[PDB]
Amino acid sequence: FVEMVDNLRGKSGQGYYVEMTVGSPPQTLNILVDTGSSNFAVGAAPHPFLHRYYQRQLSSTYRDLRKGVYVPYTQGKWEGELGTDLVSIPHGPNVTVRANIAAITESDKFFINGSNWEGILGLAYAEIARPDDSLEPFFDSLVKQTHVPNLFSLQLCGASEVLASVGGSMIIGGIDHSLYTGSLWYTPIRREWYYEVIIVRVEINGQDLKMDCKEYNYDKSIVDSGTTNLRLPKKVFEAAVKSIKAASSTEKFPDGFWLGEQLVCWQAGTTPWNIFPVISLYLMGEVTNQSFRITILPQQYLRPVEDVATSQDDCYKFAISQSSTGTVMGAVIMEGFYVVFDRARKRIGFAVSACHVHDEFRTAAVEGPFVTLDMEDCGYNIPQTDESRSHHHH
Ligand SMILES: N#CC1(OC(=O)[C@H]2C[C@]3(CN2)C(=O)Nc2ccccc23)CCCCC1
Ligand SMILES: [Zn+2]
Repeated sequence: FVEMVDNLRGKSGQGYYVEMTVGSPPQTLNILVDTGSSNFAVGAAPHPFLHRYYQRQLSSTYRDLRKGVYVPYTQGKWEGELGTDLVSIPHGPNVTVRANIAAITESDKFFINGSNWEGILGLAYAEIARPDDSLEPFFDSLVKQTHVPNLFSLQLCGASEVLASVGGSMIIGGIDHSLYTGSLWYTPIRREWYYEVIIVRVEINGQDLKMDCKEYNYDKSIVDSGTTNLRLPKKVFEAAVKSIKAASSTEKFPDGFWLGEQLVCWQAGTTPWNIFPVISLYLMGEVTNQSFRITILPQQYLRPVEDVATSQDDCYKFAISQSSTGTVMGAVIMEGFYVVFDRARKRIGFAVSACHVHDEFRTAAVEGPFVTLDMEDCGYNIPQTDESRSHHHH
């Protein structure tokens, strides 16, 4: 898997992407790696934020499926035309697949200026593909058409006129032992739609937030590489920010800082990391009544941004924010860890990443087991709409 190491790039806060080729002859494009969605979709018409885009008509192996697709996210949306073509990952497995591709013809608040990606690779399950679960996701096609094992793993590595470059690895088809240290701990995938997990306890510097554990998973908790922040349900966000504010209270920051909308700075090299607390999320274990914890540092949840004006200073953005759509374990969380998406065994593994940023006193940690007795159920059941109910599934 050495040829897949360091195959991801991007700008801090703007997504990690992998190079792919679509079509014959191959058109090269940079594709956002997104475990929070299930479509393969590529810019296919001019846009102010795209250098280049997919030209269906220049590919001898394109086949039009004569069907449109509309995809709205909580933030951002796009539409396009469905088809299939030949697809490869140059710094990936040595194979070519015929996959579904959505050629994006219109978009809004989707493409990111300066990000250097032109599409998205949705690595989650068919159940949330658009327009429905009969549009086979890319990874499913890869596994079906080739020998590739039904697993992939992600190592996202954290960081004056441009945002910092970042690197990572997407290991397709297995696990590379150079990318982590210590033990790999797995949490069950609750349901194969998103990569949904269950958080059973949250601590901030060793202190339990003491919420009903359903609040942590209201309305779901998911691992999404394409979400940049750690995003927490309103109630949890507010408890968490109250505790982090308390720990850091020698420093009085503006409200904008805690809303993720304003940088705070210190003289080069003098950041008082030790006044910010560690956050531990306890995830359900493979064994009943077991859990293990993943522990992240302020070096993960404070994102570095070099200020054009005060470039003499180390400045940071707060990269935890409020959610109304569940807990999202985004790139902030993932930057601590080597994360194994073990679709074959319906589980997600975490180990301490060999590239996580830390300091001389504290480290991002993956530890267990921890045991409850009569561990209550922490999962939420989403209200079922008539629209959703009426769908058939043949
Ligand atoms: N909506 C949603 C969620 O994420 C997604 O659907 C994908 C697409 C994403 C980031 N991950 C998004 O949302 N906007 C956006 C914009 C550009 C690139 C990637 C994305 C996040 C909330 C919980 C459900 C899943
Ligand atoms: Zn029917």
